Amino acid sequence: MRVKMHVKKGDTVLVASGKYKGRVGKVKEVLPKKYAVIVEGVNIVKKAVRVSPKYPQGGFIEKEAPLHASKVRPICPACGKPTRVRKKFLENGKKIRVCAKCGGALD
Amino acid sequence: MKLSDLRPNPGANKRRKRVGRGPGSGHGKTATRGHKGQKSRSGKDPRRFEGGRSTTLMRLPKRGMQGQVPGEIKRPRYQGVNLKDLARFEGEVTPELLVRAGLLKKGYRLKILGEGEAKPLKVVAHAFSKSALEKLKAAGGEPVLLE
Amino acid sequence: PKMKTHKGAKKRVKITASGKVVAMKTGKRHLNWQKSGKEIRQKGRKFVLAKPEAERIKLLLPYE
Amino acid sequence: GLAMAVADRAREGKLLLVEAFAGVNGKTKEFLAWAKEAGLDGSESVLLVTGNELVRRAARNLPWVVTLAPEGLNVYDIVRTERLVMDLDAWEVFQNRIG
RNA sequence: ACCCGGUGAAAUUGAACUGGCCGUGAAGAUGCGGCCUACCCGUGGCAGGACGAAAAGACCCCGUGGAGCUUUACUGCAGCC
RNA sequence: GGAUGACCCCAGGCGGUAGGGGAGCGUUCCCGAUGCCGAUGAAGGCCGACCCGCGAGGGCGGCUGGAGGUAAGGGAAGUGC
RNA sequence: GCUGGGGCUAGGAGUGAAAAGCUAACCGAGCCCGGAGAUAGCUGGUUCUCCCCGAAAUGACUUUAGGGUCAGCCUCAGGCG
RNA sequence: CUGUUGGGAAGCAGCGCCAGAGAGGGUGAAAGCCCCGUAGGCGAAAGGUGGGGGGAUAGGUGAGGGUACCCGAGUACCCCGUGGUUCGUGGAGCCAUGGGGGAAUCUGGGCGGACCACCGCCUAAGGCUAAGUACUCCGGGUGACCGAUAGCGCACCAGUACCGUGAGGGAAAGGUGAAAAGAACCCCGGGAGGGGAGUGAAAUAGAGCCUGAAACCGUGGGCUUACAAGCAGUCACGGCCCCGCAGGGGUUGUGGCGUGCCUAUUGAAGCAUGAGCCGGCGACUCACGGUCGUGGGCGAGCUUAAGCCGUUGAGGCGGAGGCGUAGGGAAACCGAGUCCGAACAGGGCGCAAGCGGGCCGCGGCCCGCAAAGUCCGCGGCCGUGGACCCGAAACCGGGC
RNA sequence: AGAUGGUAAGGGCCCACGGUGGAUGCCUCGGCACCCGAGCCGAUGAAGGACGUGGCUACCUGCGAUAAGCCAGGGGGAGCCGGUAGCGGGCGUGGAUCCCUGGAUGUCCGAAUGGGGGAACCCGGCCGGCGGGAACGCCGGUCACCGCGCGCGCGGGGGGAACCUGGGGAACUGAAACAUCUCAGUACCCAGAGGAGAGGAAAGAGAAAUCGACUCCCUGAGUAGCGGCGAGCGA
Repeated sequence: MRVKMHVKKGDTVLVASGKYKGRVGKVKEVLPKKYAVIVEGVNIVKKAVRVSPKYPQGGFIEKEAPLHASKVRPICPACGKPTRVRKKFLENGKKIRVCAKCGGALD
Repeated sequence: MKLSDLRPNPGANKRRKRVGRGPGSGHGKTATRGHKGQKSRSGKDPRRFEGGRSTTLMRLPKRGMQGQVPGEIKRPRYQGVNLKDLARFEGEVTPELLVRAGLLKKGYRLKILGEGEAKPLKVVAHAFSKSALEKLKAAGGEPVLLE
Repeated sequence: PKMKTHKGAKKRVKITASGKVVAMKTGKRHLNWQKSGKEIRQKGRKFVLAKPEAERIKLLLPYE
Repeated sequence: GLAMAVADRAREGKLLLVEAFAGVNGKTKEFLAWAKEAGLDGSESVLLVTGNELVRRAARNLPWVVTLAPEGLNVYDIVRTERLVMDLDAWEVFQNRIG
């Protein structure tokens, strides 16, 4: 019954900790089974590839390593500030995620 | 007075005697059991057993009534209390008021007894000894006798 | 589980008020002609058991 | 022990009885306020004994507070804590326990 | 069997720097005493010794141990009268 | 002697198996702990000719180790080969 | 006579041209699991440190005799002096 | 949130904030406030439950008079054989019943421990009946529970591998890192492996992967050794190496001295037992009673048990009961005495209470201190259990 | 005439560095214990299996010839097509994967039940369908036995860790031997019950002018008694 994730692809998030403490990016990808996220231009790693059709001359390729989802903080499109998610029951009355200083929707 | 102060007096808690745990201890190897023979073994009742010889107890003979099935006979029973024990009371004394005081055990018919000074007191009792009766009927006590 | 009183003791011994263990003299259950009246008379008396053994019998009676 | 536990503490002017609880109506900051005004800054640790549900709720989540209904008073929770703080209404049941 | 290349076990094993005699010691000593003797390390051989290995002696006795068997031992039961 | 474990002086005892007794050491775990030590490095490991203790041990230092550890005083045991 | 295949008889029971033979490589009573941690008056083993003291291998009885009960001898606490 | 050290901050520092939430766990390390949560609160169309609420239905209900119709049969009852009960033939009832005999319908029958008589109790030979009780495959919560030789046999693809014809037996085996970034490419090589390069905070974290002890095997260095006699050490002196600059460390030439450890024994170096070595596992426990001792609580008194309430690591209530307050006697009994006895001899077994100091006109009786006793804690020992651990030969049951 | 040094085939001790090995510490997807909750399943075919099932599939999981799945209701809101990456292809805010509920499908064996049988194989009767279909084969339905009722209905059958009742029922051992006794109505076998079971409205208790079903706990009480009056048993 679903791993609870506060983030989605591809809302834009801050990186609150680690070696990219402060960096900002759109979630490319979410991996609940791992409870981790892929964020653009974040967690880049030098991966060795063997000479093959596609990558002839082999060598190295870069990739975005996953970040433990706890490490990531959504940016709300109203403040421009990273914030905790909150929930608001519309009227509709579907549920959406909303900013925790502004009440701006996060979708 | 906090937790680190709470301490039991000298000898209120004492170490166990742990045997079979190395030479320096005491106490090692044989474990205070000496060498060989049942008693050193794991495992006979020394209150009674005496070696195959006819025990000290079993040579003594039996005395008096052992009772038989269907067993014990319900008769009334009498506990005595001594005049001296009647000391703390004022006015009237019953068996009831004696029990709830811890002098006369429950389901026991009350019999006043000699030892002590008769108090000029109404004492209601199932029985009186001789020198109890006299003593009371002489300090101005009032020996009601019930059944 | 709680000790059981030894009935074999209970039935041929009484612990006194001061803690001694008292029993019937042995020696007159039969073969009694040809015994003096001195003998018989005395064997009719309750006696006190040597201390070594009084203590044992006292542990068979834990509820006296 | 209850007796002697409270005795010791009182013998140290660490015991403090209160008539009631100012404006504490459940909220933890509400209790803070009051405790400050009473000489309770959390430099010392408190066994706070009251049958007042609301006051206990306010004091509860404090680290330096151990809360307790008065029928729950006990030597350990006293000895653990540096400062005993009780109701009159708790102080009564306490004396009644030791009668 | 031995030599060279290849593969490579075993029970045993307190630890060992493990000689002879004559004594001695729990009464049959490489290990104590005194003498004698003896440079260090192996390889093939022999079996006197290490009270050598193996199997907590099968004989012997001991246990108020066990089992199979027997009978006019005891006490029961099946069965038959 | 002092005034009660504080130390000093003096005298005497102090081989030891079964065994009795007494005082300690260390291991796990609990209270202490919403604490304290901890990446400027836990536990654990390898050193040491250093310090303390009669001793079991305990420190301190260096190397390793990389995430735990756990005091004074007490409590309880799957407690020392 | 030997033999393949198919069958039947089992634990105090089978089977046995009789050896107490055979009954799944040890049959004077198969194996397995359980009662079960049977019982073992016997053998072995019993794990840290310091301090004080310190035995016995006798007697009585004992289906006892390499085991026990009591006595003697050890030790600790209190009391007597 | 910000700075700061760091591969990484949650560490340290600055200033803040939430708290009915500072239980716990994650996140690169040590986070109330980042993440999952936690306090507090909300929730089912469907199926299940529904001992609580309500509704219905079944069902249910008097008095006298008279009559003597009915009131559970191979029964009751007696005898014979047994079983159940504390009851082992016992004075042996009661309850059940294999055998033989064999009633009555309330003026009937059974029972109150042989039998009898009174006085009482109860209505056999038809049946149903919740709850309080037991257990734990299953779910959840919590541990002065374990932490991979532990804990279930199994943390792992285990009732598996494997063993046995079968019943049945039954293992071993967990860990790179924060992230695979799992080491492209080159060099020796058939490969395996390795050297560079590269990744990484760390690569004696490189997958045969955390820590990486010891036995054990190598390499290199120092000292030493080929006329020497040994439980291998110790003492002394000496030489060489090392650390330092009256001293240490390493080694050992010579001299003195010297019969392994354990066990079992009158006695062991013993040619008596056990041990190849190292590591890990391995044996005086627990419960309920008992008896001393002991630390406390209270003391002619002391204490509750099961339960109930409360709590959710809070305690309280519960006096039923037990032990103590009196003993002696087989017992009736009597009782500071009592038993034996003719005794008002004699004897057995029992019975005497503290220490004060004071007020007062000698103890009046206070008051303290101590104690009978008892309750809990602790420890020594004893009983009952496997009772310190390991081991039989065997016996019995059910299966193969 | 004399004396003293180097030499090490090898060995010894020490120091350093490794190999081997997997202790120790730390860890925990696991276990243990207690408490609470919950408690039957089955001919409408269980429990437990066999064989199958994926585009590529050894195993495990899930599923059943509709086969990692079919239909619906409810939850839920960005991912997803199990543990699995990859080859090679798809789905999802006209709300997928996933979870809950109901339903559908559910081969063959298994109480197994049409009959047989060496479990997962084999062979049939009757009615209906399929094929050119008479022979042949396949699909669908149906067919055991027993107990009750008036041929037709309804029940039974098997399983379940312990727990329960009943019908049977040891021995080791204890008695320091042993036969009465003990261990024990225990172990175990069997039958039955169920979420409990048993018991249960007095032909009771037994001495109180008493009590008032049964169960269960504390006490009574190691009392009364029982007993080679032994060991011990014990209301």
